[PDB]
Amino acid sequence: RRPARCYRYCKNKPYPKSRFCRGVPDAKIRIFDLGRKKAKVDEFPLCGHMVSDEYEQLSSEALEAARICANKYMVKSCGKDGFHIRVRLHPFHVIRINKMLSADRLQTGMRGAFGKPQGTVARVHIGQVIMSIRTKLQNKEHVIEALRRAKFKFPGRQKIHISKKWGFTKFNADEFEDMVAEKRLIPDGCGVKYIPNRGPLDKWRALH
Amino acid sequence: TNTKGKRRGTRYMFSRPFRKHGVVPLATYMRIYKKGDIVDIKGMGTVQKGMPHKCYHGKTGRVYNVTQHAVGIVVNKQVKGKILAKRINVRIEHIKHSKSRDSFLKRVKENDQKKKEAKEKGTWVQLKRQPAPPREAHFVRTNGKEPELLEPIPYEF
Amino acid sequence: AKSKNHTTHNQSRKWHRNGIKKPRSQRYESLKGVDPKFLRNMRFAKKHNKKGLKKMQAN
Amino acid sequence: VNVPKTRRTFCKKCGKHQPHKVTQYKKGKDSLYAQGKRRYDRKQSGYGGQTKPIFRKKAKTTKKIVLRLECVEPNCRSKRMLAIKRCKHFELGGDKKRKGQVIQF
RNA sequence: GCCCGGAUAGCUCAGUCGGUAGAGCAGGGGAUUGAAAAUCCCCGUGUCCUUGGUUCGAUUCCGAGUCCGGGCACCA
RNA sequence: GCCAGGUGGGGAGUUUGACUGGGGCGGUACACCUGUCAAACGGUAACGCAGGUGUCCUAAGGCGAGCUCAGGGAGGACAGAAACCUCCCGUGGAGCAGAAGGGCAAAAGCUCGCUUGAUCUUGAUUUUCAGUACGAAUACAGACCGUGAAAGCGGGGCCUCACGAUCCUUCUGACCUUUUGGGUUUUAAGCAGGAGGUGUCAGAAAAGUUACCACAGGGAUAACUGGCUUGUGGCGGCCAAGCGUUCAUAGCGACGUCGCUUUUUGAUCCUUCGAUGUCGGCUCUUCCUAUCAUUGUGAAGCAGAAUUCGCCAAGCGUUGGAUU
RNA sequence: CCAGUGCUCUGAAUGUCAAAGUGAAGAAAUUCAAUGAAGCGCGGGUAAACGGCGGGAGUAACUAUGACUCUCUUAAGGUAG
RNA sequence: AGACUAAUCGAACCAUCUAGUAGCUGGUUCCCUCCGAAGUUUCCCUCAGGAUAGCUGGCGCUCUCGCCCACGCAGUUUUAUCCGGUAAAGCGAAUGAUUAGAGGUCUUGGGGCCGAAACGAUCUCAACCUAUUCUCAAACUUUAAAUGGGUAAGAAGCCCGGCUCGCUGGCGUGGAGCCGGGGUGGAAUGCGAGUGCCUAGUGGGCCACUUUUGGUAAGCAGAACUGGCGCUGCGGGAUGAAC
RNA sequence: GUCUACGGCCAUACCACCCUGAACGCGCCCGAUCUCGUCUGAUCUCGGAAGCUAAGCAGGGUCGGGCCUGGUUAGUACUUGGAUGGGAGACCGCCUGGGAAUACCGGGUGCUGUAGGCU
Ligand SMILES: [Mg+2]
Ligand SMILES: [Mg+2]
Ligand SMILES: [Mg+2]
Ligand SMILES: [Mg+2]
Ligand SMILES: [Mg+2]
Ligand SMILES: [Mg+2]
Ligand SMILES: [Mg+2]
Ligand SMILES: [Mg+2]
Ligand SMILES: [Mg+2]
Ligand SMILES: [Mg+2]
Ligand SMILES: [Mg+2]
Ligand SMILES: [Mg+2]
Ligand SMILES: [Mg+2]
Ligand SMILES: [Mg+2]
Ligand SMILES: [Mg+2]
Ligand SMILES: [Mg+2]
Ligand SMILES: [Mg+2]
Ligand SMILES: [Mg+2]
Ligand SMILES: [Mg+2]
Ligand SMILES: [Mg+2]
Ligand SMILES: [Mg+2]
Ligand SMILES: [Mg+2]
Ligand SMILES: [Mg+2]
Ligand SMILES: [Mg+2]
Ligand SMILES: [Mg+2]
Ligand SMILES: [Mg+2]
Ligand SMILES: [Mg+2]
Ligand SMILES: [Mg+2]
Ligand SMILES: [Mg+2]
Ligand SMILES: [Mg+2]
Ligand SMILES: [Mg+2]
Ligand SMILES: [Mg+2]
Ligand SMILES: [Mg+2]
Ligand SMILES: [Mg+2]
Ligand SMILES: [Mg+2]
Ligand SMILES: [Mg+2]
Ligand SMILES: [Mg+2]
Ligand SMILES: [Mg+2]
Ligand SMILES: [Mg+2]
Ligand SMILES: [Mg+2]
Ligand SMILES: [Mg+2]
Ligand SMILES: [Mg+2]
Ligand SMILES: [Mg+2]
Ligand SMILES: [Mg+2]
Ligand SMILES: [Mg+2]
Ligand SMILES: [Mg+2]
Ligand SMILES: [Mg+2]
Ligand SMILES: [Mg+2]
Ligand SMILES: [Mg+2]
Ligand SMILES: [Mg+2]
Ligand SMILES: [Zn+2]
Repeated sequence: RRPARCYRYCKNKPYPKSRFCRGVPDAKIRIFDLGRKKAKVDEFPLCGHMVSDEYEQLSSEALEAARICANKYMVKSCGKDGFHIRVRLHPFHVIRINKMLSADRLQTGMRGAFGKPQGTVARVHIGQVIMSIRTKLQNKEHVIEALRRAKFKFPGRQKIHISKKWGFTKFNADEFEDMVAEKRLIPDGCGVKYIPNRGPLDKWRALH
Repeated sequence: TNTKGKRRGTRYMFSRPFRKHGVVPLATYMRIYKKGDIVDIKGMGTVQKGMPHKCYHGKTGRVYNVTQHAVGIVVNKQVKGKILAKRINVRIEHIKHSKSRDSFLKRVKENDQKKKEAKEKGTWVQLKRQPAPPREAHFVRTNGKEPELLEPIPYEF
Repeated sequence: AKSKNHTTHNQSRKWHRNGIKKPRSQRYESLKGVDPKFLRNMRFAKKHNKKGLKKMQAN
Repeated sequence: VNVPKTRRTFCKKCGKHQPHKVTQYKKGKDSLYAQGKRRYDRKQSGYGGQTKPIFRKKAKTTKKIVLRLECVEPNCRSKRMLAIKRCKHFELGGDKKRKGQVIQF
């Protein structure tokens, strides 16, 4: 388990877990949502997420220790059942270790220099979401103090932008309540099905 | 070491594009190929007899030979030091006309007719193409209304 | 005995020393590689240009 | 492969398709007093040992099954040869197959 | 760390021949013996190591690993 | 005495492949295909990655005509996770011998019906290319045909690989040429096209050790130093779940992450092969501080005692022996 | 320990085996056959000749270790020491 | 002990053959003027070398510009016109990975109770389907740029007329070929072009902006495009092969 | 205005579900002695008109799905050329030109050639 300082800058083309690689073990993370998974749309209006700043990799284990510490502060300070935290960065990018000292010089040099796989990492662009947390409107200082305990644990440097949208639906939070009740939008669990007015007319008759 | 063979880089070049897998549309065969024509070469994955080669895809050559259901071309292919005149034998489906000469032969027909009229009335014609000159001293209008003022946007993320 | 294998570094500069000479213009294109039945018509067509016509065409 | 005993193929005397018998090509016994056999034996008789290189490094396992064709139709009888591609096993005239048939081992 | 070999019954072996599951041993119910050992009649059982392609069919032919046991880790 | 056949490292003459992050052991990247890398023409390397091949086919070749595939649903004696029939939906999710890539629907697939175009011959061109060859392929052209009502379609396998010079041998071909003073015949020599091989695959006939070694040389090529790099080793830093009777942080610290160092090592081959004398100890000198003790301080879960945690800090110290 | 590789003994009992020699055909060169010395092949002997000498499993009233029982297997399975 | 055999031994000494061979080291003697590169392709028992192209030099030859438009050419644009599948983008478009909920109820795997007690039925846990949803692909793509690659920009063209043909054929038709006649002016820009012989040297390369594969990384290993060091001084970077 | 036979462009012309369809015509249909073919006249072939547009087909409709076409998305994403421009690096800004793609929104929904038939 090598230091993550070296596998940090994006250098190689993506080499994902698929039909031809096959040897890489499981990711460090398995799950992505931690608070009230079952939440309605109207319960958690605001959202606060972590804007990436660099063009780097994140190690897969950096995701795991971050959502632990982000979960641990929410359950202390907004309690249980009062948030919803989604990791929006799946690690597919598989890296390689060229294991040596196998300690003697009487085996092989840099000859067969392709790597057998070791673990997955995750890529990052500039201006890309890592963890979104949608909360009650009162948790606004807490969402800052939750993610600041995660920002000390990712590599590099990237900031926290409490967004402008309603929760995890893509629509503007200023227009969401104005418009869900009147017509068109119909709430669906965590997300919201947007409806058009280009469908068959029994879509419209099924409403009202 | 690149496995120096025939038709090796052609996952995408002899691939028929999309939604047009099917028969060759039979106006592909009923085009009239006289000698001396200038025709272009596009490979077809569908007719596996007479596809040219991968290094002649898209090049423009000249018809020299015509047979029952193929056509010989003379083609200016490039090698290491110099550029060669080669003879390819391509079936008809991997041929189409080049509209470069069609717009050229319409450029001839206009220039003949202007030459007819220049003798007719005695006006000098200038059918020779000059390149696009710099613009003329035009005279814009701003009737009554003021120009819209533009200043840059603020930054909000 | 390890070496370098293949590079076209400095091959652009060698080819264009004398220049890419384009053959492009010549007249009466060479007449090999022609469809032979066509040529088994045309050589006959030439030998009766001489014999077949004096008086018809010249007059 | 299986190629049938009889086969109707172009004969080169009387300019036609005629039937032929596919008979197997054999090497035939070589000749003493042939040209290279005499030259190799004049070269051999001496205190010099082996002079022309014999070949020890065999790599191919297959011979091209080549075919005598005798014209069955009489008075022409012009034997000629042909080749099939390389192959490991070859039977001439038996057991052509069935499609609609169970194997039953 | 590379190069080579194998998984079948409760153990040890077959047959690996792509159409039967076999051989011995122990266990089980008989008979012989007043009672056992041994002898005689008998039967009982295989996630054919795991997983998938090959075939009509896999226990066989290939690929992949879970491991066991080899042969090598040499010149300074 | 001479001829023949055995034995014959006793004696003689030669050979010990090449590529290679030194060699060697390994492996074939040594011929040839497929996808990628390749930076939207073509070309383009590594012991770069994934894979294949030295075969198989009288039909899987040829032509016509018929039909349409995998998969799912609803149904129907024993019948069920699977038999058979029937209907519906079914754009390729099946099939086309095997590596993949393309291509394919009254078809290149399935079944059937006649079949040998897998035959005879002279060029031209495409491919690899030095614009030479083998191999392979495309258009033709002269024949003899197959199939089909016919236009047509076919000179092997839908395409991209599936193979091989001279010299020698062997065989076939003309009612053929030369067999040496002229003839007759046998044998031989030729002309033309098919085979028998060179897989190190544009084609040598081939084992081992040298520490008893020898010469030509190389820092184009190792083992020692020095340099670049710092995985690994070593040292620290940030965040705080915990531990610490209570107490996140006096003393520690999981999960994570950022650095330094050249005393281990590894990796690289730049310097040295007309040599830089390459382990350890002994003797002696200086320096570094990342401080073991000392001088002066700070902090504790510091009462004193002993300890431990940091600070300015190299001035001075860091021994005596048994084993190797 | 005679499997191996060696040496050696004996046999027309029997597969191979070159010249010469003989028979048949051919105008002759040549072509073919029959016959078959040593050696090889086949049978025996020898290890104070080169040399070679196993691995599993279950098992005793504390548990342990295993005389014992089993199985694959070799030319033979390291006895004395 | 591979010892000793005239200071010579894992084959003495002496003279000849012998000036043996070497793809391997070292040297290769006067000036000036002009021109001035390569480390690449293919094949070779090829890998420290050659062969061949490429690159270089020399010697010529055949021509044209010296006077409302020239001839020809090109690492260039312009105007037309086809070709590509990389960036980017997309996956609620295929193929392939993939997270989370809500609705819908044929389907069995499990329970809570009616219990002789029954598919006579109550709430189900899971899967299924539909519509969303998070995130990705060198060996996936509908879409699809920049840079790019080919050709075209007239007298070799264009038109009219007439003969030949043994090929084609309802057709005096198809198409080539030949003969005669009629009008030069068909984008910008720059230039003098065309062509043959012989042949040395070379066939160990290296660095830099961007693009890149193997590596943790390298004053590392392998490439593409262009320039340079080499082959080259001078002014700047204190000094230095490349800035 | 339409339709058949042969067709070129190959979904603006398919798909689902539905409404209308005068006259020719396209069809279904009644039938198997010949011609021809299957287990069966269902398919194929063969000879005719007792019936009908219910089906094919043709037209139109669906706040239709697809398809085609144009906006928004966006001068963004990337990008040739340039710099003693920034930054330790990651990568970024600028000058110089070229410049997309989807969610999302609006609009289309066969056009025809040759012969021949119907009002
Ligand atoms: Mg080289
Ligand atoms: Mg002799
Ligand atoms: Mg094994
Ligand atoms: Mg066992
Ligand atoms: Mg010897
Ligand atoms: Mg070597
Ligand atoms: Mg390319
Ligand atoms: Mg390119
Ligand atoms: Mg498929
Ligand atoms: Mg497949
Ligand atoms: Mg068919
Ligand atoms: Mg012919
Ligand atoms: Mg004579
Ligand atoms: Mg070779
Ligand atoms: Mg030797
Ligand atoms: Mg050097
Ligand atoms: Mg470390
Ligand atoms: Mg070194
Ligand atoms: Mg060096
Ligand atoms: Mg180097
Ligand atoms: Mg013996
Ligand atoms: Mg005799
Ligand atoms: Mg015990
Ligand atoms: Mg003992
Ligand atoms: Mg000795
Ligand atoms: Mg001496
Ligand atoms: Mg010696
Ligand atoms: Mg000399
Ligand atoms: Mg002399
Ligand atoms: Mg000498
Ligand atoms: Mg000069
Ligand atoms: Mg070389
Ligand atoms: Mg040298
Ligand atoms: Mg010159
Ligand atoms: Mg590509
Ligand atoms: Mg991309
Ligand atoms: Mg040269
Ligand atoms: Mg390098
Ligand atoms: Mg030099
Ligand atoms: Mg220069
Ligand atoms: Mg310079
Ligand atoms: Mg200077
Ligand atoms: Mg400086
Ligand atoms: Mg300097
Ligand atoms: Mg009927
Ligand atoms: Mg009947
Ligand atoms: Mg109707
Ligand atoms: Mg009705
Ligand atoms: Mg309508
Ligand atoms: Mg629509
Ligand atoms: Zn004959």
